[PDB]
Amino acid sequence: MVIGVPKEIKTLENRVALTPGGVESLVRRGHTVLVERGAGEGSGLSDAEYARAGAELVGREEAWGAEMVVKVKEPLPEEYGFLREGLILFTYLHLAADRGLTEAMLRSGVTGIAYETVQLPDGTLPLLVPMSEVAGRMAPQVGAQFLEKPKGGRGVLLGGVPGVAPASVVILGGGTVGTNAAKIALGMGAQVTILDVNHKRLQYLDDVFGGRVITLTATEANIKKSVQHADLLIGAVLKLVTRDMLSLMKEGAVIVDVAYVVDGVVHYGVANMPGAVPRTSTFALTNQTLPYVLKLAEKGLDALLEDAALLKGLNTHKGRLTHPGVAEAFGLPYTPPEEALRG
Amino acid sequence: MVIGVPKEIKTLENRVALTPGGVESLVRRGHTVLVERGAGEGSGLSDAEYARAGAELVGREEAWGAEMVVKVKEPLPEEYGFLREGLILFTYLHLAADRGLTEAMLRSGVTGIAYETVQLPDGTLPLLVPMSEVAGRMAPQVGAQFLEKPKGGRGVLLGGVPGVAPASVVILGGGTVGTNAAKIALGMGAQVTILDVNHKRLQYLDDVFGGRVITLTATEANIKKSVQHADLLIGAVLKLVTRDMLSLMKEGAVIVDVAYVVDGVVHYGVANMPGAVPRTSTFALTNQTLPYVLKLAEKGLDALLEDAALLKGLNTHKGRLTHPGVAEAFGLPYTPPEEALRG
Amino acid sequence: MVIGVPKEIKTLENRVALTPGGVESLVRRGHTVLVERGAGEGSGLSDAEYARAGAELVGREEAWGAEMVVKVKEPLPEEYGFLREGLILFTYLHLAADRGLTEAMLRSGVTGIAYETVQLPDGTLPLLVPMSEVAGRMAPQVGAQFLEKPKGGRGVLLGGVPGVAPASVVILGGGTVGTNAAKIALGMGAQVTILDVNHKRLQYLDDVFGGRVITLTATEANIKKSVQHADLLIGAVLKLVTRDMLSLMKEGAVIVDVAYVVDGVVHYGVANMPGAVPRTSTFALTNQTLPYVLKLAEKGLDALLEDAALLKGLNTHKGRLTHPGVAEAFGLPYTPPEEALRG
Amino acid sequence: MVIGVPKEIKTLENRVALTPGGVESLVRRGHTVLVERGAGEGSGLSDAEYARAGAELVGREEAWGAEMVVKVKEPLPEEYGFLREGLILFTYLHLAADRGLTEAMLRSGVTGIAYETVQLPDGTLPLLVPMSEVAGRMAPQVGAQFLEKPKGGRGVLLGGVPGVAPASVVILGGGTVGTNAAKIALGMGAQVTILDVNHKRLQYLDDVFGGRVITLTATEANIKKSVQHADLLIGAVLKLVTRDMLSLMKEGAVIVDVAYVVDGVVHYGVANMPGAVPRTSTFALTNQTLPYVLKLAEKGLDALLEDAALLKGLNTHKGRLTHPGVAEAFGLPYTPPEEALRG
Amino acid sequence: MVIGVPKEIKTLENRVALTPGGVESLVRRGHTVLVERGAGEGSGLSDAEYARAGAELVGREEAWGAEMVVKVKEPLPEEYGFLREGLILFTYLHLAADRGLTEAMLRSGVTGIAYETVQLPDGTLPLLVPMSEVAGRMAPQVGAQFLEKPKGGRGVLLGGVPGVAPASVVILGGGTVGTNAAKIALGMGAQVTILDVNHKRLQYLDDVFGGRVITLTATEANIKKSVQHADLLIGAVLKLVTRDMLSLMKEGAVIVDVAYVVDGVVHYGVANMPGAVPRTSTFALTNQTLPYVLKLAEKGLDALLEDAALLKGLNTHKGRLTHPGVAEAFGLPYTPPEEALRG
Repeated sequence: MVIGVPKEIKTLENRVALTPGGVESLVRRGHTVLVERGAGEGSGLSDAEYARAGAELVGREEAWGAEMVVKVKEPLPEEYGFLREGLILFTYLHLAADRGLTEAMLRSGVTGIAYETVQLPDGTLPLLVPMSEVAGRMAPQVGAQFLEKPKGGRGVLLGGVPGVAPASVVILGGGTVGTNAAKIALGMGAQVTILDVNHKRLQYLDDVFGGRVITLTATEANIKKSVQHADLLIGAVLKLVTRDMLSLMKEGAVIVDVAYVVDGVVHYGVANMPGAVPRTSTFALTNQTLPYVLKLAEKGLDALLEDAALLKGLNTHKGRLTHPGVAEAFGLPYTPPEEALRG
Repeated sequence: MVIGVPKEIKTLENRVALTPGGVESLVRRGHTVLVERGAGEGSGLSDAEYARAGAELVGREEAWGAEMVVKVKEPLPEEYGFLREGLILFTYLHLAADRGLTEAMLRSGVTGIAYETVQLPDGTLPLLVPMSEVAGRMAPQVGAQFLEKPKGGRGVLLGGVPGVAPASVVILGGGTVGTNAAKIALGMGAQVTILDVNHKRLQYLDDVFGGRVITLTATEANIKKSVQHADLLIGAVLKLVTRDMLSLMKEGAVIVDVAYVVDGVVHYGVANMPGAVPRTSTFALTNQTLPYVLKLAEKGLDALLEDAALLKGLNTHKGRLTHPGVAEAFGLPYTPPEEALRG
Repeated sequence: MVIGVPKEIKTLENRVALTPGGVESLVRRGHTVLVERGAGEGSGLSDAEYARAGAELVGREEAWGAEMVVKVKEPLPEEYGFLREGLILFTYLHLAADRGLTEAMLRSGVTGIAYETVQLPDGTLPLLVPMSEVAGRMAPQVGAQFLEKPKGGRGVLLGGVPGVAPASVVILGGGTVGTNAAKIALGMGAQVTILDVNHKRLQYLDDVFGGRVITLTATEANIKKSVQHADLLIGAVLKLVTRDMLSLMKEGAVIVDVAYVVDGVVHYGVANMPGAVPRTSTFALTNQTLPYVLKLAEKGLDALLEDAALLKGLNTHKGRLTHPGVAEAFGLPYTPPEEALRG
Repeated sequence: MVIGVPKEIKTLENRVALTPGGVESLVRRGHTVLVERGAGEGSGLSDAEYARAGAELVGREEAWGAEMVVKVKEPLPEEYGFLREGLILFTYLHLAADRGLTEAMLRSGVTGIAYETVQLPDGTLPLLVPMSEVAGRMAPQVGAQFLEKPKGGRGVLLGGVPGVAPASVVILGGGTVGTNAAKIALGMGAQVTILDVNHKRLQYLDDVFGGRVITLTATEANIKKSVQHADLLIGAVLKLVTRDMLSLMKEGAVIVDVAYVVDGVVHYGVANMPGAVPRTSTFALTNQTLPYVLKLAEKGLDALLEDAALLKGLNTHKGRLTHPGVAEAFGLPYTPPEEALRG
Repeated sequence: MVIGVPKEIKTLENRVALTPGGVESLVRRGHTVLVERGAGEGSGLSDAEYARAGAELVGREEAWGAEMVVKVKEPLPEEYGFLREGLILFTYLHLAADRGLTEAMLRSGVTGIAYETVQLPDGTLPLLVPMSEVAGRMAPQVGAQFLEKPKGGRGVLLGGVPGVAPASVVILGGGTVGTNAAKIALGMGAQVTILDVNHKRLQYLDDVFGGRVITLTATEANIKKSVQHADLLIGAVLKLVTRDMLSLMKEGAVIVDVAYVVDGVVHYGVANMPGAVPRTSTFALTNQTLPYVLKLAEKGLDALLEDAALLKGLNTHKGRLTHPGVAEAFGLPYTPPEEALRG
């Protein structure tokens, strides 16, 4: 199969859908990969590497000329023209949030597979989990930066120094994001308290952290008190913390919600934290996606029919909307993915 | 030399100055060891174990008849009668705090050596440290116990449980006692905060505990705030905490000062904590004293002239008071130990 | 809905079924809570606190007047009078152990939901787990206390001191009580050996504790050798140790079965350990019950038809016995909860 | 005594030489403290806090009118007028690096005591150590920040994510900065490798970190290979790394020397890192200086004659340059502090 | 200076006294280095690496012609002819154990500096310590090997497996070899018990290990009981364990004394354990010796007069025996090093 790797055009997006290592695995198996020049520069992956890996350095249009195009972000209006029927697109789509795109792909009849909807029997979204993991690792890093006086923060060090008390990092949510943030916050020296509604989850977290991390049952009483004394508040869920509670936070305190100033509290609202470390995110994403890319390049659409999880990743095929969530959202005809695939 | 080990007669004292293992080492070198019946029962060391080790089971008076008697506590008035010139008594003497005894020993001509005045060059008291060590470990243990409601405490568990925050343990002083308190309090799950005046000690404690224990410089401001939020306060020094601050502590909190209710705070005042665990104390003490006992058994008083440390242990000898401290304490003539020994 | 919180009258019981914090949550949602004065003093929660929470400090009878009464312990005879048909009683009932209570409730037609029977699909009892947890954290603490000589114990420190070996704490059962006890015993410095019949559980425990804890297959030979050298034996299961093995234990050793002297070994038999730490137990319990109190408070009995686990909490309704187990034990007419609820 | 606390006017300086709690100690001991309005704002310590503490909130000139002025940074030209004979100035002077200041101070006849030259017998600078510690904890924090792509870094996460290898942090120096950098670097999950020339120090670090951190003897071969594979390079000593080696460094890698771009490597040169977290630094610094301030307040210069470590802090007095390093550096008449003090 | 590195001719010796990196350092400072061909092959350092480092690959005799010869082991009878007056020999000499060598060295007038007698003020032997460290790290490694049945051992795994108790490793000595042996044994999962006479050392070890390793004061009682239950016995001191106690040891147990079968136990007696990992050893030795070689090449003998620690490494010079210990062992004229040097 002729696989394509366009360069991400969405501003500030520095990740890439395929690494040289991944290209090598493909070329090694007899496939041919067209990698648009500079597609990897954002993550330190030069054209030269993609060259030794066996890829073909092409231009923008040539890249979209492949049977399957592997990307990171969704297609911008500027790219709606490359969408065609026989083209299988594999990337983050987030259709439910962009009606424009949902129609443009539908009208184009392109078969689009969303990373975010690929999902295992237990409900986990294996191609979204990587980004959730770096986001968490990043939250306390970004938080620490903003607790810095020059950034208008309280001016304290998360773990203090011998003789001076560490700071308080309160984490709401014991999920993938919460746990990864806890690891780093703990490692930076802070007194980490993480809240969650599920007890089994807190029992598990108590096991992994010895007892070094304070676990509180996510009751309103506990959230209120935890937030009140937090120097750094990390939201990791998605109305759990009202602007009323805000006033209870000490001035200089910062809030980083993975899901400017208000009351003296610094809020950090910059979407893609994983975008600040493009190289890491890329390996994190591609190490999970490569296996699926290998199956599609090897069995085309039959790959989707042989893997329940991958199958669910299908949203658009021959003008049909095969994802129930997006259908209900825009009030459109939902066609069962397997059905639309066999027709 | 014939060595005697009487039973401790001071009420509640259950430690023993020589173990079956110590007896074996002496007997193996040719000395005859007289152990009063039941001398070790307080520590779980039966007469039977002493017999197998090579010890001879005798009566009280026969024990005191040896050339060298090895005890734990000081002779009570009831024993003043066994004191005699040629006898070398090795035990905790604590003379400065008991003129009646010091006068009884001085008048007797007995040669007494106090475990607590044996001193190394760097100033450490090797035969007294063991007790500070078990006292420290006992501290959080007794506090926990008293934090239990049934004993009038706040009714909390130091480490809490998954979902419930741990309690706060504040340790005043980072020396031997405070450091051993910390190890156990930390182990019990509590949030441990230890304050001290010496920064190098705090840096050290920060290293040994990773970051698990909050180290705070012992400023009045820091002592004030720590005490006020402490659930269990452990004093490990010897005027640092005034009854004033006492009113800051939440009720039910308890205090254990290794060095009854007042303001809703439970005070624990029961001296020898190491006494609650006589068998542990017995080994921690005898493991250190034995080496000296062997030297004395082998070289007589020359053990002192060949060891500056063991020399300072001498408090009395032939009517001479050989410890400056004890002298300045009772306004008595101080005779240099090395000088009194050679005359 | 009006909710009643009666003060626990069972002697020594100092736990309260609702916390000021839980009350505020209820009131915030427009509910009205009647707190019997001093109901939370046993756990350090004063009437003033409940007052600020929005509670109405009433008297005994008034508090049983609410539609729902949230308690900790089962109804004592003296209270049977309040049990009425339109009353929803949510508490620990242990009906299979109190026939008199069973019938008293059946005759009163009161709808009684037992905490201990609410059960999740995987079979866990979420409202009982909290108590299993504090019990375990307690086992070693209470075990340490009775190891003290003044208490008739062997007179040893679980973690010893530098140069003196630590004691041996054997835990039978790697479940929730076992695992929590292991944490505290490990923390106190003991050499912890835990036995279980399930291999995967031992594998997991080997992972959470690194290797710091000795995991042993619960064979009879292992149990026998462990019990024999144990300084502290912790029972956490329910005939696993016969009065025959008992003679193999060293004198002074103690046994704490979470499920007086016999042969020199100290047996600790004082039921509710969580009881000695009422405040902690209260929060651990009320943290898991609040979500359900809120659901009942908001949807009355529909809550049971909307939550399979909560439904299995129904033991008695309008004279019907909705719990199989209690019915089989007392040879009585078992009526399916969902059924009895719809009639 | 009358102690003055001027506000730091050096641009970007937000620390303050005295805290409310420290003012409380002095006032408690009969002294009067003149704190300049706003002196603690940069560290979040308002004028009101200082007022309640018992301090007198004054203007710029009043503060300098005290007998002893306590500052953080050295006096700027604009502040030379405040220097007079009877004045005792306590702050970081760094005289060897400012002739103009030194001359201004000698001409004025002001007795100047420098934090950085107060030295202990073993050679440590206790009033300098606090800052080395926060600079160290801060080093990987800042490095991580510049490793982010938007900042021009290689774009990686120091500890990676599950499945993605961590970054490499090399620390040159195992002193105070270096060890504190290691703790935080290791905590953020990076592969930390620290080099030093003292073997005992490396043995010590190896004991404190388990073996989680790689210790390399600081030979040129080792320094060269370490720098070459470093993703983040922290300098913590003071020619160890030449621009030659700089070309060995991967591009995007960043260097933080506590003691722009060149070859693709991002160099971070921004003096006072402790300044980013002014609050933590003030407490770290003042917690150490306070006891000295208390001694100078109580006995004046006699405090130096009663403390050998504090004595070496003297750099100027009645026109006498009392510090050898500075004297030799500028080629001026050196006068022993103990001598100049008694004249 | 012209420096020479002969190949170690002692059978089985594979370490080398200088690495390509050390050669680079020397050559970089203008010295010329003669490395005998194949000198580092036993450590994996080829003649080509030495050539690239700037070394000159020479024959055996040419290497000896250098002004200074750096070796690992001592001169063999076959190498005595290379000794001359103007030669400075730096290596492990162990003269006190080789009269013949001491005599030959005196008759040749060669100036010999022993690695093992170079001593710091606190008494540490900085050039011998590296070997004590690798020997220690190896002890349990080699111990496990022989605990294997095929090698005749008891047939156990040091750390066992989940469900099976681990083995017991008893280390005699808390020194360098003992502390490092503890690290590996503990790392391999064994129950480690380490004994030592010095309490402060045992206190330190308790801090560094947390509580994972058992510390026992080295009394005869503890040694006997410890040895009796040991699966692996490591000697790390130097009559502490008699053939009597050897009978108390279980069959299959092995003994590794860093400092055949007898009674069923397996004695492992193969001198240089560091010799099994020459590469690791070469680097650990040369990393410490390089600084001294650099000082010796730069200042010749003035290096000893400028460093008291290195001065102690002098054993022979112009026919004078400058080491008191050796002089006393063989009964020959002792000449203070400083003196012999200035004449």
